Amino acid sequence: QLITVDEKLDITTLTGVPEEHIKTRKVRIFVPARNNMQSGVNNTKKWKMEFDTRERWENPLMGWASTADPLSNMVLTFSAKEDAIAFAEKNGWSYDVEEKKVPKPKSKSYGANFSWNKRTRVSTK
Amino acid sequence: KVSPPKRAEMKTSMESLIHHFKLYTEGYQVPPGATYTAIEAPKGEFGVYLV
Amino acid sequence: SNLIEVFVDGQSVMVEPGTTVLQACEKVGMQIPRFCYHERLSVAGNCRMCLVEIEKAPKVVAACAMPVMKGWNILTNSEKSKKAREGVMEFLLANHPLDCPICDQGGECDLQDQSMMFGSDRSRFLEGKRAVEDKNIGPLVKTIMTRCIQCTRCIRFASEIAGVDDLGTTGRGNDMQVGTYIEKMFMSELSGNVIDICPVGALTSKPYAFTARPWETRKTESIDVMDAVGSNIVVSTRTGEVMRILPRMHEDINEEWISDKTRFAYDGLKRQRLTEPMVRNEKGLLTYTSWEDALSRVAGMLQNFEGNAVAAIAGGLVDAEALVALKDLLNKVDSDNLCTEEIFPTEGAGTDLRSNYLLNTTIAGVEEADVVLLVGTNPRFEAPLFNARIRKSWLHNDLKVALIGSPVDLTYRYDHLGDSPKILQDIASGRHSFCEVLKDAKKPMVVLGSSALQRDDGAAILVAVSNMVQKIRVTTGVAAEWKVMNILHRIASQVAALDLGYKPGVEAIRKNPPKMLFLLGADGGCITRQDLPKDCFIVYQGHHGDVGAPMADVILPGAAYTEKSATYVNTEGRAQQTKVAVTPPGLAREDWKIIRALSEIAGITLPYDTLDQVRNRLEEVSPNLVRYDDIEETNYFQQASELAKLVNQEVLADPLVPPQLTIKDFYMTDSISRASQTMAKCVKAVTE
Amino acid sequence: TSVKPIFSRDLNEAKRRVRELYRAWYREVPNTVHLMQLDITVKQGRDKVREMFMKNAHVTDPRVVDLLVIKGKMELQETIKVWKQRTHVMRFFHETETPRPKDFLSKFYMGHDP
Amino acid sequence: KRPTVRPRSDVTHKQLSAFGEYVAEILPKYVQQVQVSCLDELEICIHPDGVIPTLTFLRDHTNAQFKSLADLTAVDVPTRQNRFEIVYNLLSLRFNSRIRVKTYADELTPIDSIVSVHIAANWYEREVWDMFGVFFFNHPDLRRILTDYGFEGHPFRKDFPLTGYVELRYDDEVKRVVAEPVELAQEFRKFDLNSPWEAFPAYRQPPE
Amino acid sequence: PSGEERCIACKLCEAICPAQAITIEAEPRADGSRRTTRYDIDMTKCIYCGFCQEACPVDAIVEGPNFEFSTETHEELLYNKEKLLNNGDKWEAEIAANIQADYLYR
Amino acid sequence: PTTNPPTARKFIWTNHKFNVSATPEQYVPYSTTRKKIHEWVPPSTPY
Amino acid sequence: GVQVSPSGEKITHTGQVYDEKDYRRVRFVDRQKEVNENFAIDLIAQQPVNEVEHRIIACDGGGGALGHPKVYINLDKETKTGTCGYCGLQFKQHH
Amino acid sequence: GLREIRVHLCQRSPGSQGVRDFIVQRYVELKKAHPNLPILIRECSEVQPKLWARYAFGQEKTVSLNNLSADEVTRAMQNVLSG
Ligand code: SF4
Ligand code: SF4
Ligand code: SF4
Ligand code: SF4
Ligand code: FES
Ligand code: NA
Ligand SMILES: [Zn+2]
Repeated sequence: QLITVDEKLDITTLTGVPEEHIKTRKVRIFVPARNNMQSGVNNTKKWKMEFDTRERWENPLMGWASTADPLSNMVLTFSAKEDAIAFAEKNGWSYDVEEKKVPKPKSKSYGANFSWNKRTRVSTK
Repeated sequence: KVSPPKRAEMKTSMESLIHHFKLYTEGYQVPPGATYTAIEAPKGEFGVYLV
Repeated sequence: SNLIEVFVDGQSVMVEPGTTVLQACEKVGMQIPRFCYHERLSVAGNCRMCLVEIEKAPKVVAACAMPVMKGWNILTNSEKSKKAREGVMEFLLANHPLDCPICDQGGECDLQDQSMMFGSDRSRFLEGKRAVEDKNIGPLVKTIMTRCIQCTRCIRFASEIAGVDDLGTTGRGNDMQVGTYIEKMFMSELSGNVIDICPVGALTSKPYAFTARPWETRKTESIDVMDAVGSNIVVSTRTGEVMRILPRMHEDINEEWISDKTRFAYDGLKRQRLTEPMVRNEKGLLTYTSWEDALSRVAGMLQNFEGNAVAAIAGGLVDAEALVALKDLLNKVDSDNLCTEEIFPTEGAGTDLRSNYLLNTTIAGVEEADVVLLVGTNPRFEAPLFNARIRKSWLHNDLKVALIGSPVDLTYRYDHLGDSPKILQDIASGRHSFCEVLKDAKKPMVVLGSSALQRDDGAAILVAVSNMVQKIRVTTGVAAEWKVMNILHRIASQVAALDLGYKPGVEAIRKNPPKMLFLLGADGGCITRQDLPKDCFIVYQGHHGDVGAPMADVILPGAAYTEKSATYVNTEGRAQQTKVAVTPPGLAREDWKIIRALSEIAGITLPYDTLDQVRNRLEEVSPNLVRYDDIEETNYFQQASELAKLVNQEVLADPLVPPQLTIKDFYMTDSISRASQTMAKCVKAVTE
Repeated sequence: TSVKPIFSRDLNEAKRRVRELYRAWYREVPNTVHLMQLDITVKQGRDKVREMFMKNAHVTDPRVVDLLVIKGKMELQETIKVWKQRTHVMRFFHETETPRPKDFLSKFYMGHDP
Repeated sequence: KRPTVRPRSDVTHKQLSAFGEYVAEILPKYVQQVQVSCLDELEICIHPDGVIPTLTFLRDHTNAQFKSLADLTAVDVPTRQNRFEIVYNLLSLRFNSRIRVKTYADELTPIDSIVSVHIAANWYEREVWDMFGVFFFNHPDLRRILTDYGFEGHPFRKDFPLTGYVELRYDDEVKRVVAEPVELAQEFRKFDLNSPWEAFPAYRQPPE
Repeated sequence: PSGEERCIACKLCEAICPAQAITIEAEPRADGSRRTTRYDIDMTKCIYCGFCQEACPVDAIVEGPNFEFSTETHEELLYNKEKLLNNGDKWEAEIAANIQADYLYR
Repeated sequence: PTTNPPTARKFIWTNHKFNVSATPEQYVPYSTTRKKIHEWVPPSTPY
Repeated sequence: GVQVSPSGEKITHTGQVYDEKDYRRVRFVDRQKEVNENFAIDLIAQQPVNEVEHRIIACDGGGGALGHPKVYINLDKETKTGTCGYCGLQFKQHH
Repeated sequence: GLREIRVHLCQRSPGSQGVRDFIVQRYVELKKAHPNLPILIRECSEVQPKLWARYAFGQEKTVSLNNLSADEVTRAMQNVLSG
């Protein structure tokens, strides 16, 4: 039988995460920007949740990249902006959302390259 | 697009080199789905549930 | 009410007339394979990779060019479409070189990736391949043209985005080669963008060459501060190191391009860096010390002087979280001499009304005007991506463009009204012949460059242009929601400084020289130890050792824009934020926490301990500095004009000559540009 | 805002299970200290019990308090049956870990972290 | 006949559709969806209230007799409200068939324990609780099974970091193994491998 | 055979390594060649799967026939580029003959 | 090898070297790259 | 070649060498800096330029399948040689 | 000692309608009265109108202008400019 819980969901105390990485961490909810070297748009559909970058330093022995941040490689994937916010909410991470950047629809026209009197007349194919 | 070509072809054909490069970096994409595969391993049913 | 209906595999789409088959498939979410087509270049139609079957037609149409006709069923995945793609991909690869392991594209190559998705897995080509000799077209773009697939994206980009009709195709048939025939350098403030739009490794970046692979790198979506356009960028890092800057798409700002300074000057972030606090020892030389030691000196001096005796100057690359922090500190010792190296006329309204010092029509408003009047500015170099948006309107919307100033080269044709700023008097009256155009303009746009307001008669020019626009607003009858008056800034921290009430220009310091000067990243060399009292305490906080550092008593190593989450406000007034890509080197610290650390040592602790609380404080001052990515409309220009008609200062007769005449002066302007070994090559490249 | 309960129907019926778990943990410190031959005092052990119960003093959702009680019983059982070792029990006391200063200046001197 | 593409069969897919309708007609109170994949595997997706009745019928019914619990496991999908998908893979030796029964859970909505149906599940439900923090009602002995004693967190949750938060070393000062915050000489390098081009037109999602 | 390194810093051995055991950095050389400035194998992460041998398009990285190289310290099992080139020169006579005996099966 | 000698190369070691672990010849790892971030050098003269 | 720094440490073929005051030099005390002495840059420069007749020549590095992927080099730019991007061999046209 | 006045307001929320009228009628006259004083007008969509005055040594006080009228705004601004 149901009960009334007049409070927002918080599961921080159950996740076994140190206090350090719940209160001082800022997540970034966003759709990745298209990699500009390629034309495919298949990595621009889902929402991502990433954590603020923390220090990396050089290992004295080898020069490798050392880290003391356990969440540096954490990348959650979500279907909707709302699902990503809820997940950060119930986990206590302070979030920061960026709206989806879609490519604005453009007017194309092959026949415009040969305009009798407009500057869109190309000088070379 | 799944099993890499022969090394001799990798060093001769432009399709073979590309497929070698993608298979050994990104790997092949598997269509979305789930499967439960089991075999009679020497100890008994050895199963993989793969998503 | 003219949206025809088309079908993509059966699903119906209502598209505008004139939409192509390729744009029709965008709407049902299907992306057509391509190489030659690019949404921001003129359609070419030669790669034939977009051939797509239309139901009931025998031949295959080029999806990227064929306009869509109502009642069509586009079969993006039929057998004809799949076979056309296999055949076409098979030809593209026949003469391509086995270069993927030595190619900087590999791992992010549209030719690699579209061959895996749409091509075949075999080669039946048993012949020899072609090999084309490479061209040397400058120190930024490496050409390995055997990899070219003759898609002509470079040719169209250069011609129509850079306005540099110097790339073309010579030869014919299978011997056809892209390039320049002669030996020319493709030097342009936008030339580095051919690296992005070239779909293969034919055009790659020399500075970046061989250094990393795409899968390795971590992408941090940040902003660019080399100028005031605030281009959205992506910073690739690998193992705590910055690899390359790439454009992030933002339709209303930089679209998909960045200037070469944005793209290639990051290597100045790795030289001449301040990594350790420094103080002067007994022989007068700077020596490394500790943070607790160094702050202890500045607090000790700050506790003495108050009021006019303490002043600060903000440089060209300072974040709003550090301007507001440095403002609060100095206001807590009575001082108000918070200044910026950039000059902005403080007569009339001054910075009272945002509309006075912003780009009120915005960057995307250029696309709607039908006349642009440029007053004292070389937009090609001050705002390279704003000149890109002008030429685009010059090309498509047939924008008329006029230039009051020097006859610089803008990459398009413009009417040169003259250089004497007496011409503003003429046009306002109605004498000048340009007014015949203005009477025919329903959307005028006057852009006054910040470079023209540095003149000794800066106030007069701004008042004149402010008045020539009050005649345009009634000589043409414009609506209240079309803004005509604009200011084009060239410094990243300028707009946010004025938002927070910094005094524009270092003129107050010349009036009342301070006994303590805070150089917060200032490097313009405006105030030198000959303008200041004998033995004056100077604290330099920055991230490069250039001009401010060697004259400092104390050096405080601050972060760079790649190394902090900071707020910058572009020329439109849009607020946007960077993000940490790497952390500051050595003992450098985030710039707003040094001033907060300093404030506690000196007993006047500031009321903020985290980035959150500092931005909340930014809100308390100017609440539009937390509205990220948002243009806040501003009115009350009429009021600023009414306060500008009373200024009794008059315009000198000096011709309006911008600081940058040629691409030579473009490459090295700020501290990071000057620490870059790639920009030094570019300077040496065009010079010799 | 209606949800299935785990065990408790509201916070008051859940605090009953909390105090009952705190009793059991309180009775077991003198044994853990005696059987595991820990080098602490009972008072110091019992204080540590109280410290862990107060780490979750802000929880209010009754379902959450059910799952903290469920976990705490599992932790109690791991200790009574000596499935844990000295190392495991002594991990609660963070004896080798220097604690990070909570003041701005000390953090500022020590690195980039907030 | 294609020497590279897997033989497709025909009869098995038809048989498992018939049994899927069978199961859905009989347990309409619990069944939410029935599907058969192109691999030819029957899936029953039930409301979590229906777990025990659904596995009981499938075990004891005469035209089912799925008497072996091949395994029980969870999948973490954070985008869903009920982020835990519980999967039961059952085996019928009588009919030489297999069947997958799936339900869901969240962090604060425990599932009933089927230990009364399949003793095999006893440790499987301990592993789900340990790795995903999904509580089971009426489990005879619900306690960690795979993680170290006093390990905090559920490491197979997608938001749990790969290397965890703590690590162990021997400290000669206190003469025992101690736990300390994790610092790696070399960080795990994340590779962005996804191709930006779509590989399967058959799974494309509408852009609505 | 001329003494030039085969490795061209393609980084495919690095992308495949199941253990993330290989670290690589590269830049243009003084003569413009594409070559590594760093090449490490942490032989304590390596699982000796041989996948890097398969991924290499120019037979630069191989697993030789040596198996008797146990050390007295952990640090000696972190191989940098100098060490790996030295193993190449040490074992080439035998590596070349094993590839000659097996490349036709590859 | 007395009947099938290995192919001669100018870089192949002439002198073998056995396991040098524990000795003063032992390998010692180090980073083979050069410094990345270059620091500013202050002027050597008063202002 | 194996230049030696003023500090006395050998310089590797990638130009690395610990500074004078870098403490990290302590790892070589009573031990040695592993350095490979056959600088590939120096060895590749010793090879003579192969002369060929045709204007386009294929290099696979030798050994066929035991070399590198087969590529072609243009030889038109009759002022510099054509260099293989894999093995670094040089080619020049006969006339 | 008054050092600076800041006026916040929305461009189109009626709660700030009174403040906008104050700007258009009085700002030009008020500025001529105090050519040296910095008076900052910083509009922002959907804010609460406010009036921040910063005094010597960083002391700041905020009068809230929500749902006032031009006459009631000029009085509040006159309080700050005077005493
Ligand atoms: S452009 Fe480079 S990576 Fe792409 S297919 Fe050609 S050689 Fe390979
Ligand atoms: S150089 Fe690049 S962009 Fe230009 S035609 Fe060749 S492939 Fe296309
Ligand atoms: S053999 Fe070792 S180095 Fe090579 S891929 Fe396998 S784990 Fe990595
Ligand atoms: S060893 Fe082979 S796979 Fe690895 S980087 Fe060098 S050439 Fe590429
Ligand atoms: S994309 Fe249409 S022909 Fe090239
Ligand atoms: Na390119
Ligand atoms: Zn070669």
